[PDB]
Amino acid sequence: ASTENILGCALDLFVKNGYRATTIDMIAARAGLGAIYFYFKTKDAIMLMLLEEAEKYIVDPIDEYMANAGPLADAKLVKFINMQALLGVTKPQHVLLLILVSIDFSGTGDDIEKRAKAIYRRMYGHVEQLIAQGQTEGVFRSDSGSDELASIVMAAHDGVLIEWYRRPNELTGKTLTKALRSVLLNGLIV
Amino acid sequence: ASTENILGCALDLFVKNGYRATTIDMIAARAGLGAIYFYFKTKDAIMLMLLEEAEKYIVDPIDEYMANAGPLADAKLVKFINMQALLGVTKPQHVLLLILVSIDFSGTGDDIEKRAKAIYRRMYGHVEQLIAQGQTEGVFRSDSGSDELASIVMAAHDGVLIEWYRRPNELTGKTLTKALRSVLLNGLIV
Repeated sequence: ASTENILGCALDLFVKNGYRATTIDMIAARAGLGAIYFYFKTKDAIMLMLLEEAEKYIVDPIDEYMANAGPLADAKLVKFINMQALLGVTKPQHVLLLILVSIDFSGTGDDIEKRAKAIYRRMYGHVEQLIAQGQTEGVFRSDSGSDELASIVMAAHDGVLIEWYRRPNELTGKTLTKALRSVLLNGLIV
Repeated sequence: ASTENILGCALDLFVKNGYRATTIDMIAARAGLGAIYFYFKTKDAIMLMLLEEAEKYIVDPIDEYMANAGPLADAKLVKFINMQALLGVTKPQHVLLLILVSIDFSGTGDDIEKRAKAIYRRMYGHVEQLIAQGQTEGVFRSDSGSDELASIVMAAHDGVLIEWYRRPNELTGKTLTKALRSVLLNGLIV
């Protein structure tokens, strides 16, 4: 709990300030603690640990929940969309780390970025598989590759979350979910 | 040109390192220059100036190009999508600033973030208007608000760009454009 307390405060600070601006001193004060160094040697160690939490909450569960959704790929896609929305409400900080730590701009450095890139690819792979299945079933269109279509699904998902970070006083994590689902399934055209 | 040289190098560095890790010393060395301080008093000043460039390249042109696209809203949406793809190929760094400087995680601070948030909203507004027009025309669906649908279009766009930053050796700025257009217009379902 002293450990959870550290991780959660770090996570809040990274999200509000960025990784570079956040310091162990700041995390320690917020967490209510020298103490911090005995749990984690460095700030580094703290982000890496946060990435593992993210993988556990966001990514580890996907294979089973997808397998068990159905009967066809459309129901599975809806399930993925609904699970992501739920994570966006309840664990948005973890989601944001996966989306942004996995690019240079975040300022974490290559070791941390590489771990996030890997976790992202694991998630994406499940989406690409789902799309491919639907194409086999005749549920989803086949005029584009499952790889490209999956990227679109992940891109929309990433953007929606970032948009909450952009305008929290005007929307919630769920505000955009129906529109997201509607567009991904049937598009804008009547 | 000495000014362009500074801005372009700063922009490259911010994108690769993040804003906080980048220093005027680093920008000055890359740019081939005390000199820097006479053009720009601070790093700050440099990002703000980059935000103005971004508004000029990305946002200022939208109203006219949209007005002149047609005849109906579908053609206009395609035009917006194609223009954004083009910016993603040619001025990706500027696009990335608008998407990410407009949230806390980027680490720029409130003044800079607020300017980016404003520029973003201006772009979004044009998209919301386009969607609303299409709804009036009977081209686009009306079971969701034009505000929510517009957010989905912007979200997909933001994510696609970030995905290039994520995996540049596996895709280009254009790789995802057909799939993006296809999904936004007609969705995944056959």
